[PDB]
Amino acid sequence: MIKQRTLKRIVQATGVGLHTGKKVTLTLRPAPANTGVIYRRTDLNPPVDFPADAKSVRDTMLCTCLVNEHDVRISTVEHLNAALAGLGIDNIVIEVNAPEIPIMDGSAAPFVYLLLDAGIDELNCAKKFVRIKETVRVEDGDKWAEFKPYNGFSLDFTIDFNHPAIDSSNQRYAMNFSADAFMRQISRARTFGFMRDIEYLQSRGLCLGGSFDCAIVVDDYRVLNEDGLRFEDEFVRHKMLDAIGDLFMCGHNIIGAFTAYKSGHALNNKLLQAVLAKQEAWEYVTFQDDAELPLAFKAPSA
Ligand SMILES: C[C@@H](O)[C@](C)(NC(=O)c1ccc(C#CC#Cc2ccc(N)cc2)cc1)C(=O)N=O
Ligand SMILES: [Zn+2]
Repeated sequence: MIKQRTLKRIVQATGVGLHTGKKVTLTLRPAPANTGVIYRRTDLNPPVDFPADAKSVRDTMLCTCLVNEHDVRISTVEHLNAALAGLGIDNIVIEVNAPEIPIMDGSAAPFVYLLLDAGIDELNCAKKFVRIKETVRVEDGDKWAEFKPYNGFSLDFTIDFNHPAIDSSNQRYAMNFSADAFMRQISRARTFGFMRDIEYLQSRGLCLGGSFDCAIVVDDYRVLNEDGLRFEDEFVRHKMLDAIGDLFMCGHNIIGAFTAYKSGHALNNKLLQAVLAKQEAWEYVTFQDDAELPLAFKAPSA
């Protein structure tokens, strides 16, 4: 059978919150079958749990947040969420003693190492996949996102950037998903922002953890980070990272073809909810014999 996975052991890391600028301790814990991904704030007393759910998502000015029934929040979950998808973790408890997940270097890579430290435990319960059956499309003016039937998981992302530091040949990225491909091509791609906007946010006591160490920062003309970019098309690779984290909010790997033009957190989530709400458009599937498992969702080599 192709089994659900959780962590072998509890692991922990610290880092700075993007918003508060304060030290945040992150703890990742194993969890039983079918419980899914649960974000938990332990700064509040009692602790507050936020099950990863497409309906709970809110796209804030910076990054994304989950909310509960009373509009308490936990922010900056999507990069870590992308690593969960990348490594094929299905059940996990993620705790922070703060209102946000630490920003780290702005990519998913530090979470990759952290998850590898924790190990993998297979649970005796079938892993459920969401298989696309109808074509579903959502749009926001010029922008659109869609899913299409496909015996795999592919992503085709076009960003439209008329910034001098983003050349024409670097506005589109396409990949067939796999754990290895995510770790190698995507996980290290950093978030990015505009210096004047960051400056402004900080003059109002926001984005206090922002630094060159946690983001690519550009002014009107160029990248300001002294080491420059990790990839020539780092910007769009990061948007792909963000899309993987957005889609994994439903807690399941999706078998289908993802395509988006100028999409982002709001639209990708809008697609995720549109797909799920349209009952005929999708179905759960499991794999009794491993050999049925499409290559995209094979266990990571590492
Ligand atoms: C890319 C987007 O989709 C989005 C939301 N961008 C961000 O979340 C984001 C995160 C952080 C920053 C920043 C910063 C900074 C700084 C700074 C640098 C030097 C000094 N001296 C002071 C401050 C910007 C954006 C994103 O990553 N979404 O997943
Ligand atoms: Zn991001």
